[PDB]
Amino acid sequence: PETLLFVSTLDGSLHAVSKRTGSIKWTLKEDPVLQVPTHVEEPAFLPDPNDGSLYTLEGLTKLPFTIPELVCASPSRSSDGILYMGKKQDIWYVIDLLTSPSTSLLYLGRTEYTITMYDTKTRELRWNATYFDYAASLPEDDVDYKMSHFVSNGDGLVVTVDSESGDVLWIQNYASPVVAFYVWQREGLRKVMHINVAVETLRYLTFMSGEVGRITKWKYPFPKETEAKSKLTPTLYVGKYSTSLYASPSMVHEGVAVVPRNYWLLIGHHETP
Amino acid sequence: PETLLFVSTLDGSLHAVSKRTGSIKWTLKEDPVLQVPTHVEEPAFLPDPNDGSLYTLEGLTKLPFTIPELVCASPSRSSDGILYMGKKQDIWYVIDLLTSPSTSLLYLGRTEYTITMYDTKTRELRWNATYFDYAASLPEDDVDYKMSHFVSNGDGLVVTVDSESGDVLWIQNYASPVVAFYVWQREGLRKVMHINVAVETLRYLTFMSGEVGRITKWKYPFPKETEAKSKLTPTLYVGKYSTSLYASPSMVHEGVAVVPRNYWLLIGHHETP
Repeated sequence: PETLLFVSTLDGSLHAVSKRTGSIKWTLKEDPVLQVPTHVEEPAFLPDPNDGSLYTLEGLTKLPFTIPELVCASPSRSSDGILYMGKKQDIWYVIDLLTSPSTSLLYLGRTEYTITMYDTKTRELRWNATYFDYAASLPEDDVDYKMSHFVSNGDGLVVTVDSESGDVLWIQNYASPVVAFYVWQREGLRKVMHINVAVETLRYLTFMSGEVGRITKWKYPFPKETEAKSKLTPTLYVGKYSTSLYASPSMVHEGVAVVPRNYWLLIGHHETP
Repeated sequence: PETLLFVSTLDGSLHAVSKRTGSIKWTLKEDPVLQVPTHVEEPAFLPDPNDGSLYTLEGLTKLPFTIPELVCASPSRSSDGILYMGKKQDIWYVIDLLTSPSTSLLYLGRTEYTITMYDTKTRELRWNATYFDYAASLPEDDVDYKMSHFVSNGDGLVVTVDSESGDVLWIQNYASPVVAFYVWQREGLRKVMHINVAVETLRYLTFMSGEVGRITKWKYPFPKETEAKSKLTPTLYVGKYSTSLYASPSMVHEGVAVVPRNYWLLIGHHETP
């Protein structure tokens, strides 16, 4: 279990992946990360599955509070008539690493954050969302770890990469876009920081990495965390998932549009607020 | 509504009391403040309705975290196998001050904190409790306010008292022991700090206050917040409510025992940890 690596996706598919191989050992399919039906009626707030932040489209920008932070603080009342009301259930899961059942198993706990906004001025609720998240510790810059992660936004492509050199460990494709990584630490989950990159850009990198790997025939090269950050332009990616609009940070390469109900128009990359 | 005063009790009876009179204008009966059935099985943690703190009886002492703080932080896992799992629903209530119904009404919001502990070593849950609380702002030392409050622990007796002089404004009796006071501020609730005193002691004060009021025939005198604090000894009161044990701070006068399943023995006042 210390060898395995947990991977969380937008459709609620937690995959237990062997870090070295990059393939899936077993998977847990449960409730999906972001479910926002109020955006169907009026889209105003834009959640972020990576941690739980919220953005507002009045133009696109980031808010000071996450959905979890807004749920715990709630109930409250705004200057505007709208009042906030949250709910935060805690579910746990236990399944044998092989699968009074078998002992020394793995106990995983997650959350159901659920925020709701009702405008006092109006006669109807003005927003609503349901955000899940796995309970795990904070990321630290551990020297024991020798990997890093690049994940496409809007597509389930993962590129695992040696921490120091950047040489590709494994590129893999999961059904739904990945949102978070967790490795087993202190008999529990510890979140692993990753780097969101544009799917177009990420695919573009993966091909050239194979091209340089073929021509040189020495090592398939992939950039380090800092190199991409300096080289690639930042962008705020907007996406959709089953009639639910979300936002996230992202990196684009040259030749990609980035902005400074028509769902699709707002979808894509925007300039970092 | 700015004239009225909200009063919360252990049986979930929020009373809207006129501050000057001290009598009840209307009441809202809902779910009670503290419901702890796990203490029935094993009593370990002792909640406090005044704000939500927890005490442990291994001897009697206070914990660093409240039930709300423990609910929001949860889920988690302790060094001992036991894992924590919380739930925090947010309910609101609107009733006309007279009672698309009548406008300019009062919207009151409360919470259902619900914490649970299950020992991994054991095969059964080790604790469980459900604590309510009304959503309201913090108390400030406002000069506009000219009152203070003494409440008995384990009995529903309230002694309202002029802030400066200490002269009794009104002594009143409510069915269930009061837990919190809220006054309408900024079109919302603002918590009002009160002073918990032993019922025996409080009754003792109320009689002598009437005695000095009769003999002198000038003013029924009651002590100020500081005088009682200096004069009266502190004690940690333990009580019960429908097979649920709780604890709270309290003040005792001379001639009252204070300690340095037999439910009843632990009930009463103990030395401040």
